[PDB]
Formats: sequence, C-alpha cells, structure tokens
Amino acid sequence: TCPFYKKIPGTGFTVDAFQYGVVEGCTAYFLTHFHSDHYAGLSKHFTFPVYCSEITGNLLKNKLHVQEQYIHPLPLDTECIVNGVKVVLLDANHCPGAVMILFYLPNGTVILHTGDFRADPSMERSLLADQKVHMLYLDTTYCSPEYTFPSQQEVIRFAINTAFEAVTLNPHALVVCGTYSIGKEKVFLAIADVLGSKVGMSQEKYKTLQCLNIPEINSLITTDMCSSLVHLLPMMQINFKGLQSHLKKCGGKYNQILAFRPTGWTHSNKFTRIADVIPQTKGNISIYGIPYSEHSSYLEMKRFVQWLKPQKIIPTVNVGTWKSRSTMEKYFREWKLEAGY
Ligand code: NI
Repeated sequence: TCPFYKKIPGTGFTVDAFQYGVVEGCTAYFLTHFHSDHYAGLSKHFTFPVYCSEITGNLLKNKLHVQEQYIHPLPLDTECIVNGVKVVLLDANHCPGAVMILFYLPNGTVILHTGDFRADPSMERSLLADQKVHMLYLDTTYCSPEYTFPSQQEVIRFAINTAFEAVTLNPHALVVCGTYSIGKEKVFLAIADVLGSKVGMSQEKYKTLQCLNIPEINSLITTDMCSSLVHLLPMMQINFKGLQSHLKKCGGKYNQILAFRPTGWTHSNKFTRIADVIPQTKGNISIYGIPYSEHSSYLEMKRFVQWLKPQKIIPTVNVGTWKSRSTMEKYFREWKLEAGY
C-alpha cells in the first residue's frame, strides 16, 4: 500500500509510486527520474498513463519496454494541463532527465515535489520566482549539518588533474570508473576528454547512455574496449580483486590501473579537503573515492528552503525512524525562526 507522502491531495496523482499495484483513485502516475528505488514496478505490462521528462520516457521505452501509448513526455519550463490540473516540470540538477514537479491545485494551493535534487541558487530564477508555494515534498537525503562535500566543479577538477598526471607519467596506465545507475556521467566524460580517448563500456551501458540526449555523444563513447583507455565497469568490480581480473583481460596493453569510485558523502568528508584526498593502493592498482554528489548538501538545502518559505514541509527521505523524523523537524523549525516566515 502506497504511503501518504507519495500522494498529491486534491488530485488523482501519485509520484514515484509503481511498486504498490493499482493505487485506488490514481488517474496519472508521475515519475521524477530513472533511478530503481523510484521506478520499482514499471514494465511492458503497465497500462496506466505515465508522465515524465523526454529523457525518462526514452529510458522507459528502451530499457523497461513500457509501451509507447502509455508514455507521456512533457517539455520542461512549460505550463501543461494534465487531467484538468496545471503542472510544470523543472530541472532537478540530479541525474539526466530528473525533474521537480509544480502542481497548481484546483482549490488555489500550490505544491512543489522536488523528487531527488541538488539545490542551486539558479533555481531562485526559474518559474518558482513567480508565485507562492504552500506545500514542499522535499528530498531530505543529507538533512544534517555533518553532511558537507565540495562543488561538482571542484571534484571534476581533482579527477581530471589526477588522471592526466598519472597517464602522462605512465602512458601504459588504464583508467577505470565505476557506475551502477545513470547520473555522474561528467566524471568519466571529463577524464576521457582530457586524455583524448573515448569511453569504453558494455553494450548494456552504451544502450543506456544512448537514451540521454547528450550532445555529440557518438563522439564520446564506444563498445570497442580495445580502442579506449578509459573503461567503465560495474561499481561492484571497483576493488583490488575485480581490477586485477580486468587488467588480465587487456592482453598486456597496460601495466597499471588508476580507478575512481564516485560515492556520495562518506565520513572521510568530516576531516579532509578534496585537495588532500589520497587513494588506496595495492601494487600497480590505486582506487580513489571521490565525493561527487547529485543531492543537496545541508547548506544548499537550507538556503533553498529559507528562500522558498513554504507553509508546510513533507520529507521524502529518511522517513522510516522516529529519530530521523524528529531531527529533520527540529532543523525545519530552526530555519523558519532564523528567516522569519
Ligand atoms: Ni535518485
């Protein structure tokens, strides 16, 4: 059964609610983005209208085989009427195709559902500038002040400089980058661009990337692993055993691996600067964990909410424990008392 924080009151709509069977009263199912915890339940046998971005709808059709007649892609930044209700899709600054959804309820209430997002000051000049928001369904993944991490631009500068130094010192080094979902494509694309290579990957991952509307993508990726010196592997293989095994398969072309594991936050963030990050090394294999986040830091989240000034907040992450719920409610009240709304 579908939980309350996935239902939009005063509508027939649900958000990210495909794992509960037929939800009573739902006339349109929205999908914020193509991550498995959110799409869980969708397949070629789905027969209700799904509303989403163009990119999400390319993934639903090619990867999950949902039939075309049930996929309703909406353009971004554009007022659309769905089943008698005005909606807008906004870029969420999460993975490719990820959106926030503005709902203009028939009674005058305005609701923002963030989906998953990484808050940014540029959202203060989107279509959100133009009217009041009563209710905020908020991605609270990192809603605690210990969650600090650098900008995505600082993390990519670190990765590119690290990879270019290593391969210039040793032209026989291979670079490997872990992946298990869409998102974080800048890591492997930025490193392949500085090295003058395409990114090599499996047929299944090439297929996924071909759905993402990235400009000039045919110039950037390949399934011919032998022609490439940046390889993508599943995240589970980014360990010393997995990497040793991969290096064997390369037929003596390479004699060293430098590997990247983009994580979210880890507790090594509480003490060390991005500048000072060091790898784990065994022999001719070195592994860097890099804190590339596609979710808001605590500070980015707090700035967004203090600007928006919602009347009510409904968290969508960390909702399962009383301690997490009480912690998040305390910070929301701090924010509100500090800013005066
Ligand atoms: Ni996500």
